[PDB]
Amino acid sequence: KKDKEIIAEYDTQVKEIRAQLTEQMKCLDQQCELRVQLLQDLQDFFRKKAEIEMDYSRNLEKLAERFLAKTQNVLSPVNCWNLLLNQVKRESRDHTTLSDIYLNNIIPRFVQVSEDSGRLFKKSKEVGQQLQDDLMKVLNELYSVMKTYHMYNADSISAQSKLKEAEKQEVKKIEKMKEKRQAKYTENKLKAIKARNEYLLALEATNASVFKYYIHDLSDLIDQCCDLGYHASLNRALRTFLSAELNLEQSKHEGLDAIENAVENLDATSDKQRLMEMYNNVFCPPMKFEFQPHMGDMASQLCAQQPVQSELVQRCQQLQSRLSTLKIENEEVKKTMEATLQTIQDIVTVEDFDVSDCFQYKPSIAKRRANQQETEQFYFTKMKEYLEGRNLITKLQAKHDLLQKTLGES
Amino acid sequence: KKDKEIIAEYDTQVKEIRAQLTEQMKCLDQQCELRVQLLQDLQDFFRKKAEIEMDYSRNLEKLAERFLAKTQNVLSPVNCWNLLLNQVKRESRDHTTLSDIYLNNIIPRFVQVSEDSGRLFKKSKEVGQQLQDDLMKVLNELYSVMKTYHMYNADSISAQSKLKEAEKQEVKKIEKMKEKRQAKYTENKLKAIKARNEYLLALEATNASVFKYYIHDLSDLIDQCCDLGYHASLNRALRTFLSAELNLEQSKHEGLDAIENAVENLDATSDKQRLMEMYNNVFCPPMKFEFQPHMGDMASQLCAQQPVQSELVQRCQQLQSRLSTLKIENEEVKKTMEATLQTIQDIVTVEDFDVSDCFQYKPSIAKRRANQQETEQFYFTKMKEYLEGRNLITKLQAKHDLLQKTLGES
Repeated sequence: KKDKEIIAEYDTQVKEIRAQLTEQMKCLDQQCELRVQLLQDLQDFFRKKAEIEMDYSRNLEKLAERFLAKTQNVLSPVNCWNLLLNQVKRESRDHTTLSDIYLNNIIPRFVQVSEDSGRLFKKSKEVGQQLQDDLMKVLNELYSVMKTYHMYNADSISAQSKLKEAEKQEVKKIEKMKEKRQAKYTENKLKAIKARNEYLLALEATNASVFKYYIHDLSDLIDQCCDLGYHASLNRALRTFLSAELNLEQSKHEGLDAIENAVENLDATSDKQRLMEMYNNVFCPPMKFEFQPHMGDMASQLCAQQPVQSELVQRCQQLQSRLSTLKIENEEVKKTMEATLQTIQDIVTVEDFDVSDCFQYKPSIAKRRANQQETEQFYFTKMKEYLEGRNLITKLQAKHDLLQKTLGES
Repeated sequence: KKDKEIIAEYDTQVKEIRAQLTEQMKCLDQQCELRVQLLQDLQDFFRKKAEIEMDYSRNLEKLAERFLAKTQNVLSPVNCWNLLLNQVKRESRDHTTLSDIYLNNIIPRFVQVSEDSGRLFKKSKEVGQQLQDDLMKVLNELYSVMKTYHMYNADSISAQSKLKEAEKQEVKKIEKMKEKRQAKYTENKLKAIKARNEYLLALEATNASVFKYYIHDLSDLIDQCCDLGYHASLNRALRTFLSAELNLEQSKHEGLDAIENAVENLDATSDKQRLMEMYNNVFCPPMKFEFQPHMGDMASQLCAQQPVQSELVQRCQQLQSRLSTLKIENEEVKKTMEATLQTIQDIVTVEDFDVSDCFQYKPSIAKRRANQQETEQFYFTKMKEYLEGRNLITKLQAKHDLLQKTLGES
């Protein structure tokens, strides 16, 4: 194994590490450029998004303002409508708020983490550079130390060969010449030892220097970015996003809950009561018509004297025969009416409102609607009958009862 | 109390009711126009809103698509970014869905309830009309019945006055003339009774007819709108709104939860590990430098023979004096470093993310940021010191330890 061959193997191992150290600097540089591109993207994204939310908000504000400008007791369906407009006005405010946060809060942070990543990469490239220059020293320091040993070993091999002949040539003066060869060898074999020890100690230093870079110093260099507050500053910026999103959610929920309440109080009878107590001079029953005596009449009740008692009994009895027969027919019409009205209520209260299938990634309607229209049509027929019937029954029952009180039965 | 005076009081009471009945028809007509105006508003509102959501959705779709088009192991911060783009793409889909529902579902219902309200008001005006015509009959029927009584009472007063004189004039034929006056009075006082009884019975009918309108028929007429499915059809339409809003809420929540997860796994060390195991040919430690024997050298360890043992002990002892003093200085620099790094971490992990005050209806930042920059600056000074120190300690400890193993101590 030759001098120049030993030195070439080591030259290669050193060119390998010199190569590798450059790659690590490229890779560390590429990773910074990725960090900086991402904070640029995050800026662009939140800038656009601010704009998007602001437009949305403005359309919403005009949508409410258009219907609020189209303007005592409030009827249930108007109250839903009012709260449906307040919900819109409120979502508008919220999305403006989300715009102010993207612009005055979230983006400033991305700008800052950008400037910092740049600054702190210069400071890290400097540390990277220092650490690589110091590994390059130690590696090049070994070349010379190897040479010195290689040299003082060539001397200690050459002087032990010439001493092989300084004894083989052994009349008195030849001994004087060969004892200076032993004074040269015991000088040169010491030189070899002293140089070999410096090399064994040089290897110890080289290997230790290499290992602390590769195992410890590299690793600490790579984390240096995220360790100084990259991840932690991201984390705050994103949670500001999530914060803002959660408050919108909550604000929206409070709004829609006021709508659900008002829908649940959709109530016809309360609305009726409120209609009547608004306009009382319109729905208030009049004073009943009183008997109005002519020429100062003395009596003012039914007179069932003679011979009229027999006619009044005839009348009363004939009213009662009709009343009994008419009421039974009327109650039959009333039954149909109510059963028909019921059928309508079952069509109009179908639970068809839940639309969750639509977020999940028939023409027979017209046939049913014709049937509905025909049912309503028939309902009103029977109502008009019912009412025509009830109106006679009302006057006959009235007359009959005045007679019955007056005459009796048996 | 006169004939024409009794008839005028009743005429008035009847003009009062005739008036009132007209008002009720106006009020019922006005209420329909309000129903129809509201379903027009609700149509206009949900038509516009569909448009608004569709625009918003389109801006959102392009916002994501712009960054997804800007495109092995994914580093924590990119993963947040990817999920932040998916959240946007998903809100876009959802708002399109909400547009389809407003247009293909909610508005069709309002259109239908509109057509129905119109149809069923014609049918109700007809019932209103019937009921008012029948109350008008009964009221006018009483005029004549009052007159008939008023008449046959004028006859029964006049024939009882002329019988006062038919007895006061009472020689034989005058009795024959006055007994036909008693035959006229007992005919006319019967006529009065028969007419008065028809009037007392007419009042009974009138009052009963009036009361069933005012108390029962009016009330049932006013509800007739909301009873046939107005409120119930509103209710379904609004709950379709609330349904759709709840699924958006839910879909959005699932999205933002994937962001919160990815923010919570922002992790520098995992990212480091993933960086290194991507590019292993770059971070892998090299083969340690071996002792390379020259000319086939026999020994290959430290030679601590004579006289070199005394020099090697001198060296070892002097390395150890420096090592002890340098390490203690280095550990001091290390301490400052770490305490300075800690200070940085406390600045970068301030919990400032919660923005709820902003949905609720300082310039000293630059001073703190200068202080941060100066701390980072000082951190890196001490690091460069620390490292310069550690690099000598590494080679001295290496050499020393090879000596110590070889020689001993005592």
